[PDB]
Amino acid sequence: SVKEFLAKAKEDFLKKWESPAQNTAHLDQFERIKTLGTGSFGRVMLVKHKETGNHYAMKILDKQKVVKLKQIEHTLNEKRILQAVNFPFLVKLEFSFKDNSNLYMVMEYVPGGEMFSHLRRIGRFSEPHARFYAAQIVLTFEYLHSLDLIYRDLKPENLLIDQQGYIQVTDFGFAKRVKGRTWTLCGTPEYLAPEIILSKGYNKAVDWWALGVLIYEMAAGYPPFFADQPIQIYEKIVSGKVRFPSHFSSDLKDLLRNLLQVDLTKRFGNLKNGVNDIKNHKWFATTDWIAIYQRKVEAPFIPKFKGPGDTSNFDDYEEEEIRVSINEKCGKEFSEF
Amino acid sequence: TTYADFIASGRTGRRNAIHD
Ligand SMILES: O=C(c1cccc(I)c1)[C@H]1CNC[C@@H]1c1ccc2c(=O)[nH]cnc2c1
Repeated sequence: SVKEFLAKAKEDFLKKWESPAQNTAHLDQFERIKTLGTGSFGRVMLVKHKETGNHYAMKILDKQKVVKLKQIEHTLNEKRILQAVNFPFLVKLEFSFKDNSNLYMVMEYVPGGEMFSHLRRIGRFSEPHARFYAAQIVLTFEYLHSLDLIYRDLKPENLLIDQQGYIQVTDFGFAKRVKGRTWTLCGTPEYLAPEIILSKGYNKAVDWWALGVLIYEMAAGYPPFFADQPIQIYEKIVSGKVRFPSHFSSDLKDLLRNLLQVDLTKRFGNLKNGVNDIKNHKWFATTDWIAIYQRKVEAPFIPKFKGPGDTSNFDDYEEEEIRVSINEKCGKEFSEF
Repeated sequence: TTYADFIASGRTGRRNAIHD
């Protein structure tokens, strides 16, 4: 059955993939309000679309900084992929455009803030709470992988909580459409699969490992592999050892042993039954996947809010006036954007 | 405790991606 749902999804996706939307708005159509988060070559700002009054989250990338960091192709990937996908737990890309200086991607604003903030503040989630979120990541990866996409940057910092307390995955900077295998060393140290660190060549199995890290971090309050130095983190990841808090249920430990499996030939989500080995695990036995997909399950908590455009669930960041050069930068490099 | 060691580590803030 789900076989059928994905089939139809892929046709919709493929059409947009081959004929992407381009230049669907202009900077002056948006009122810029406040920075919601930052990256090495840009920022995301809360904006208000003037003609409709809708609030959006507008990612602003400096073309010159994208080039210096060798992220041209990754950025083209991000935008091409994001304009073609459609899933309840994936943030929507509403418009994209560019000007002399920047690339712009206007996405839905998710007012609940990052899972990261909530997790650090409360310490750790209960198992039911973690499970509810993990289920949404399982369904989202199921969708994304059926499209030959790898996500490649799962972590709490990249998951937003919506007004219903459900997850919205954002940050498709490393997403890629690949059949077979890829080699780029990218991701976030705590979340890297052993095969990335080992320069092995890798595939969608790395997303399932990262799901292992995420669930662990959500339930424990810290990740399974951490140190002051990335190199010491890498050594722990490839050591093939992991320890669980004593409050982890036996089912949770069993699940995580199978996700944080250093051996591709043994990792859940990478065997014959694919994602169904995860969906059918006892830890998920209480999970009604259809109810989750349909947003019929009561969330562990709803973010607090006061009036639209309220940002209390996001940290404050240093603000920086936008400047658009009188000269076009890196035209050819971003032609297709 | 493992939790105390995490909180006292340099990696409890937002984590940057690596690119290269
Ligand atoms: O601000 C961000 C960002 C900035 C520059 C480059 C990159 I990659 C991500 C992302 C980082 N992770 C979360 C943050 C963010 C914050 C809010 C939203 C949002 O409301 N809608 C969509 N995506 C978001 C991303």
